[PDB]
Parts: sequence; structure tokens; C-alpha cells
Amino acid sequence: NKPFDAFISYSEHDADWTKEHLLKKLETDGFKICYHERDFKPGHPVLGNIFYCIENSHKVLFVLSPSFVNSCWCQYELYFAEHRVQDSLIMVVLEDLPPDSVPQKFSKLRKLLKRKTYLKWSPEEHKQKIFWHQLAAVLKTTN
Amino acid sequence: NKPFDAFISYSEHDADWTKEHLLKKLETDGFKICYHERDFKPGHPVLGNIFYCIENSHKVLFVLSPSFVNSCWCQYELYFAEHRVQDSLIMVVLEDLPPDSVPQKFSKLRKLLKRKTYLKWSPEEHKQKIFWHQLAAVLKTTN
Repeated sequence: NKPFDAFISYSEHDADWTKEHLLKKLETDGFKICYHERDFKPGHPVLGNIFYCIENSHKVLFVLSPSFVNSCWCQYELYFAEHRVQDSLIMVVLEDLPPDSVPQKFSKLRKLLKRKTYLKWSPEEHKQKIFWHQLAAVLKTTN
Repeated sequence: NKPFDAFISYSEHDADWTKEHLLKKLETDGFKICYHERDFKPGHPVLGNIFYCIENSHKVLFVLSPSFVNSCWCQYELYFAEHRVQDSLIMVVLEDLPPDSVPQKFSKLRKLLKRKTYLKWSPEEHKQKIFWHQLAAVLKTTN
């Protein structure tokens, strides 16, 4: 029984979409989210380290796009979650990733993408409505 | 026989000092340095991932200060090096770290600081001259 439903990570390039769509919808619908842009407090002994969100969240959710995979900072975030975290991972593909673009040593993300375990965003309202129900569903699954 | 003598990591707050003093001196004196601000190439299959510098550098050098320890991004960099890398680590204390400020789960940095294995910067020219000779010395040690 973690206090947060998900720790969410996303690239700077995807920040506007994530805040305006993903975060807003999830929080309006009652999910409790931990994310560093809001919840990391530099110098705070509890809130100012990177273990806080992931240790207190049921799921880890990554927003995936080329900008995420090619970002130095996002690769560090991927490394951390891969080595800290399993069924607790949730991948949202916002934009298609070119084949073999994920660095070879990110075995977990590679196998998860290869095995089609992600949810994919769509521009069409009908597919988006399904997306949001399926995202809520996967956030509530066991680990 | 690695192509780079060191992969160097430093906080945004310390970027001016690191480029103007550490990087300039080391490169003027013949050391070959890998650091992401210059050498990470987004999207490049070889140069656009975080494993390139560390895998091709003899040493890993961190510039330490409160701004480093309290930075979300620097904590991710610390996690990566701690789990990837041992004698290959080199800590340069640019500014004193308050006691117990390093998050508890960074065991390696904590034990290394506790055991006084770092080099400390000084404002005094005489101590700086010694610092630079000692930094060159430690960069050339075996791993």
C-alpha cells in the first residue's frame, strides 16, 4: 500500500504534453503521482533524493519518445529504474521509437518494447478514450 | 589502455569553475577527457549514450559540492557510476559537504568521503599547485 500510485518520468521535450494531458487527467481522476519536477526538494533530507518517489510509488511510468531515448538525463533515469525495479514498470509510447535506437545495454526496456508490453498514445479521440481506461487499469494491477 | 584518462561529471552550478579551471588545466597538460556537455551526441549510435564515456575512460572524476549532492541529476549520475564502477573513482571536493548530506543509499560515496580518499580544492595558490600535481598523480594510478 504505497502512498503514490506512480512515479512518472518524462523528457524535457515531452514536459508540456505530459503535464497538460497525462498528469492532469490522472490527478483529476484521483491518482496520486510523484514526479521530480514538483516533488524533488533540493536539500530536503527526505524529499531531496532520487529514491523517495520510486520507493513510495506502486508503479514507475515512463513517457517514451525519441526525445526520451536520446536524452542523456533520461538514459540515467532509465538506468536507475531498470536497476531499482518487474511488473511495476509501465511504458507509455507517446511517439514511435526508431528500431534499435535504445542503447543495447538497456536490456529491460529493449525486451519490454520487443514484447509489445507498452500502451501507445493516439491522436484519435476513440483510441485516446480506450488509452485512458487501459492506463487506469494497468496502474491498479499487482506487482 | 583506455582512450580517455577520465570521464568527468559536475553540477550545473559548478560548470563555470570546472570548465575554466579543471578541464582547461587538464587538457592543457595533455590529459584526454570525456564529458557529456561536449562529448554526448544525441541520437548518435556510439556517442549518444551514457555508457560511452565511462566505458572508454580510465578514471571517473566527480566534482563535489553541495550543489552536486543536492542535484537530482547528479544523484542519478552518482547512482550510475557507483553501480558501473573500485580504484577508478576520483573525488574532487570543490566545496565542503555538510555532514550526512549525501543520501544514505549512496554507500560508495559515503564510505569514500568518510575514509578521506578525496582531493580538496583550496583558494591558496600554494595548496592549488600541490592539488594539481596530486590530481595528475591520481589520474595515472592503476585501477
